[PDB]
Amino acid sequence: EDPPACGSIVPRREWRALASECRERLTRPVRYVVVSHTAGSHCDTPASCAQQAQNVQSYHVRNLGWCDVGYNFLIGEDGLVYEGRGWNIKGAHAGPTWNPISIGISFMGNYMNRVPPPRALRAAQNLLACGVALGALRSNYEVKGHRDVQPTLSPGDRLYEIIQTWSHYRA
Amino acid sequence: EDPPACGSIVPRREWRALASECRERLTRPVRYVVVSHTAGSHCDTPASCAQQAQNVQSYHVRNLGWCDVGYNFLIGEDGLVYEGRGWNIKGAHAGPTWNPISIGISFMGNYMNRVPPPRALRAAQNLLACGVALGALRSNYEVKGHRDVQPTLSPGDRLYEIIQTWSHYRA
Amino acid sequence: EDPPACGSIVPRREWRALASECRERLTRPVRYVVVSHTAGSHCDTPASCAQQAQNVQSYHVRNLGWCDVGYNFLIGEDGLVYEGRGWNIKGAHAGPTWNPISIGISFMGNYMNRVPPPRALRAAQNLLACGVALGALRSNYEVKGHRDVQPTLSPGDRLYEIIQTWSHYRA
Amino acid sequence: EDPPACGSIVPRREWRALASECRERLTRPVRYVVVSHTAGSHCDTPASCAQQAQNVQSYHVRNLGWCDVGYNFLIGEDGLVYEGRGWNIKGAHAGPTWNPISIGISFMGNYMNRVPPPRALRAAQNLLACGVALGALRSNYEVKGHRDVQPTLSPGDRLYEIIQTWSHYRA
Repeated sequence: EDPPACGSIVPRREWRALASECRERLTRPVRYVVVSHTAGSHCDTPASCAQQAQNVQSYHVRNLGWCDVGYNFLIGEDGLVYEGRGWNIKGAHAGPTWNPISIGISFMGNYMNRVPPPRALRAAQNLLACGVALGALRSNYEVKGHRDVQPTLSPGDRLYEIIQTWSHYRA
Repeated sequence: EDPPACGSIVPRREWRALASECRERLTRPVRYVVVSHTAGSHCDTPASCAQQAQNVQSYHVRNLGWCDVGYNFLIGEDGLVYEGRGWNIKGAHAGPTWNPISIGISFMGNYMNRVPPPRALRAAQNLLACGVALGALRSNYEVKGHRDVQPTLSPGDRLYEIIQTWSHYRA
Repeated sequence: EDPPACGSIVPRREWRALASECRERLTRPVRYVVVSHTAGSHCDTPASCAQQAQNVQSYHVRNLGWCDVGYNFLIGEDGLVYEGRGWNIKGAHAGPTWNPISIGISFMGNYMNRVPPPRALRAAQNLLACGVALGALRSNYEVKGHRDVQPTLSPGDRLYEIIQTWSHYRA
Repeated sequence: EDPPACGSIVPRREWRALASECRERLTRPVRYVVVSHTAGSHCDTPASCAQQAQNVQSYHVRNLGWCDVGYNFLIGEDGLVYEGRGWNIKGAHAGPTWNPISIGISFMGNYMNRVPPPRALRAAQNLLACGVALGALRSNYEVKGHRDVQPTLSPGDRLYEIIQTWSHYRA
């Protein structure tokens, strides 16, 4: 019955993604969101960012044999959100104790000592709002950094430092 | 926060806009939404699209002497929505009959023999969703094409073809 | 015509409030209002109510060592509103999830078996109308009982039946 | 190692706890213990209580949408201790400051003008004895009353006077 006003995702078909092989479903609503970086190249145009989208989905599939790209959603510095596993499918991104209960969104780039552009941040913040809108995320959603759920520098020092200032970031 | 789930709009601050000096308030709800095309050059990256937004505004302000870019919102092929006069300051896009009752959104470029990428069309359709969500737009909002309201060759044939598709398009 | 034309709040120095020490800021407009009750003694005179206000303030500041009384506004059965930490400061009234996105207004007294006098109710409704008139509260703001966001019998079975009857009540 | 036999707690599972979604952790050895009361109806048979324990959790997770019942343990007039969020997971019972450094045991009942039966008191002090032996509580933990750290009536008046008596109670 209910769409409260969503957000605009670049379909898999658009960034030319290999078909997903995953069947494991995330149980809806989800309470946690885990933010990370791909520690890969950055892209600032819709065109390069679709390339970036497929290179990451390919390390993940052709080299680690996962069923699809690890994250549920990706984020480009071009201000757009590329669709990964989406809101419904479980997705390898932060350890087995955390993959079944959270959504993983990953900024595409390495923000160890670089900050994402205001558009990247608006992209993500608005995505979560759409999530709450469809009811795929619960309004009590808690945003957690990846370093907060496992021994990794992700999502990078300078973007980590930033997500902490968000309304939903929890201890 | 543009209250609700306000679908990622690039702010005036960000595209380096000149201060609006517009004073007329839009009467709320804006039942009609008129689509047009600047009939100017187009842009596919956000960088090129900032500077394209600037161009449409200086022309409107320095040359025509208007209080600000005539459009409430400008859409780029970079798939982003650029803020102009916004949801409240009234626009200069369809003449006096329509200007005080409709919100006007323009696609950057001339769509006479060119189609806008689905990201542009997505960014537009999703911009109206944040419109309703805000109470800026009646949920039962009616989309008109420029031609429909004025003696004009815009949105451009191609873009006009498409908006007939839209569920909210009107006779 | 249209100015503030807000109701009439008894300011801090009028009831000898110790110096606020709070520095955290609510960002307006505010979307939510959480109705609480003090669960203490009630009062029906400007004199006794200004006394009550102070007790409640001290318990919260020396006993618990907080930076000021916890609520943003206190309603008295005398028919007046006692300025709590006001429209602009983040105040401790309903957990770390709501405190930053809501206004806490406590109805001095205990309302499990007791109804507040019309005065009280109007003092509270008035205060809210006023809050919108000032752009402190979002116009479509929502009212949620204290027990609707935290484990507590607050506001009192009887007051709770009352606020549920409001147009902004929405849980 | 030396058995530490204090365990005589009813598992989350003998009273049918819904699965918890909480994942934040207390650091052992925990220094503080906060005694609260549920302010709800009490129970005195292990059957009527397991119900009550489910009733409380239902409120916390289904209305307030919390990841699980907020207290770490619950005592009943039945003389039994109910596993809540247990010894290692951070509860939600006394606010942002206390939650991280304390355990919240809470008596199931309204002890405003009632005393809890001796068996409940025994079960509680025994429960604490447990914590120290397991190494979960510091050998010299400090008991604090719910109202001593937050604006409320808990642990109930007569029960508040009773704990003020204990040897680990502190200012």
